[PDB]
Amino acid sequence: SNQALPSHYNYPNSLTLKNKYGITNHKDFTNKCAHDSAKAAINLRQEEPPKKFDSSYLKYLHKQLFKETFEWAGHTRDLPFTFADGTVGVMPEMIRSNWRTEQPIIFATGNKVQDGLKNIDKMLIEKNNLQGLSHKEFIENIAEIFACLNYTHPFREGNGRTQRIFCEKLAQAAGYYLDFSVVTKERMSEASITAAQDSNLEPMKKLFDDISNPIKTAVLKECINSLKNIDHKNINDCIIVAADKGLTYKGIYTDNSPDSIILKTDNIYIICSKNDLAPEQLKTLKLGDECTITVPMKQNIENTLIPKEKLPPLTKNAIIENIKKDTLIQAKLRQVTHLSKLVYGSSKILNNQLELINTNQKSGEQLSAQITSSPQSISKLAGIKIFGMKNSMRKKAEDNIIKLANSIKSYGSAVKNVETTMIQQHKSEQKRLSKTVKLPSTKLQNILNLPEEKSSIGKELTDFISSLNARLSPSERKMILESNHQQFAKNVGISESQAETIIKTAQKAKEVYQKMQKPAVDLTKHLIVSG
Repeated sequence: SNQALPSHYNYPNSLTLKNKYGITNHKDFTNKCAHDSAKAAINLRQEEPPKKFDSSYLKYLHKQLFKETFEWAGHTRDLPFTFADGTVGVMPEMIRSNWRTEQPIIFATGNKVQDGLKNIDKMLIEKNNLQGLSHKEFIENIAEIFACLNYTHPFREGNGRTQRIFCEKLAQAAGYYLDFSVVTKERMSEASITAAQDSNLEPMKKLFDDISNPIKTAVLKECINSLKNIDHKNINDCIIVAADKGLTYKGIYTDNSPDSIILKTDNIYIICSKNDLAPEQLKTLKLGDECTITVPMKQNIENTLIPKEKLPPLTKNAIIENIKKDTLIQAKLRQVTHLSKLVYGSSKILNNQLELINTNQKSGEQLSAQITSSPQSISKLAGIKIFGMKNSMRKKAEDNIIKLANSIKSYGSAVKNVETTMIQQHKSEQKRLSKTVKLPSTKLQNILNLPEEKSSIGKELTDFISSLNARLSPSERKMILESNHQQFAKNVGISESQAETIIKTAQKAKEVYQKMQKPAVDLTKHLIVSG
């Protein structure tokens, strides 16, 4: 039946679009089409941008992409197009269903396509191809243009890639560089769906901000490449965005990128640079927990090679756990539990009481006394006393009560001493961490960077190395020597790129300090130990 139908855009009873190649299998046709499309896109990106951006340039892009593929390459879907085969194709109505909601998503219909294009051109005329405009104006306008192009769906197929190239060249003209590879399939689809359904352009605006701002682009690209899965899901099937400075994000720490952390909020993942968090937070953060992170306007605001850590003061329950870890307390505890088993019949009987001493309640000789005078108060003493009988267990327990009390007193004294020493060590670590290392001066940095190489600057270098030795722990300095960037970043609480920067500058400082010095005036060695 001679007529104009959408079905004529495909081969009969087939998803394969009519093409010049002649291939009918959909798999082979898709593979060939994408293979040629990649080359066409590369060559198009080589070309210089046009003076004006309009519908005609988009048609040129589409034609150059699909010239070898589609007899209708370069022709809008709304315009009825005759095939050389004699058929006539039209696409007045286009719909797609978000699978999440199974709700209709309607593209432009009929001549509305043209209107959109016309409308677009008007904005691309008055707004001077989005040149000379602020960052925010450019983001808003390009988001509107891309969303209107997506809604228009001017070409039966291929409008996604042509839109990508058109926007890339337009931004290039505006001075920005766009990267869509850092855009997950889920994120792009969700932004497009919001725009098409609720006319929410804010997700699209954020997306274009992220792919136009190089720092956010680097953050997202780093996370995408390093991590191949998020929340047990493929990286593509996740909506991931970068954190914007000065805001707050309350989410769930789910994945640890080498230089970033990821927070989940309602299935949307936020990438927070480790370098935008204080070391105390990162040490405190534990994977799986709920967290609240605020993004600073500027890290290294006090430019420092190694940042400070404000060590939180010790918790009471943390004190209890630490003293439980201590091995002297463990030895005293095992002796006490042995005596408790002998006297009462089960160690656990006295455990509650032990816990009291841990919390500085009923502590010291309060329990010991209670053991000697009123052992029955805690529990029945080991053994039985029938008709006033004294079993062997009864005699043994009555003999061991005093040793139990003495062990308890020793345990309390040990707990007190251990707590005091623990507090002192924690304060010493706090003093070490409150130290800071200043960024090497520009001249010192230039010296350190130069490979060939060969006293005021020397004095600055010695001060820098002294700050290093003070701030760093011996273990961390060993990590410096062995170039253990991963564990160094773990210990000091920094991004691994920052950790590598620190390690390299420190190694250069050490070598330069060595080479500057040649003190052979005398070398005191082999001190006299015996006569």
